[PDB]
Amino acid sequence: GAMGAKEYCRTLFPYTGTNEDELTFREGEIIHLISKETGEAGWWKGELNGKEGVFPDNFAVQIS
Repeated sequence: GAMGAKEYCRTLFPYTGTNEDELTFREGEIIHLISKETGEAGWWKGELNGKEGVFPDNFAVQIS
């Protein structure tokens, strides 16, 4: 969130989750941002297909 109630990010590269808690996606998909601060710098938490997980936000671009 940070400066709003809704956060959307578009993926530009494919990311495969190494851990069961890690998120997985391909390039070209809108992801919902839940928390920009998960307790680790550079890690973002989002939801995709009812699943929540952390991951380096470099595989997606935030509209704002």
